Amino acid sequence: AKAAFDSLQASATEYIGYAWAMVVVIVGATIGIKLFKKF
Repeated sequence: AKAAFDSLQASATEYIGYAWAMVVVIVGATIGIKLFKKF
C-alpha cells in the first residue's frame, strides 16, 4: 500500500504522475474496463 501511495502522491504532484494517473487511469480503467466493455 505504501508503494501505491508513493505513486499516488507522485500523480498528485508529478505532472506525468498526476496527468498519467488521470489520463492513464482513464485509459486503463476506461480502456481496460470501459475498453473491454465496448471492445
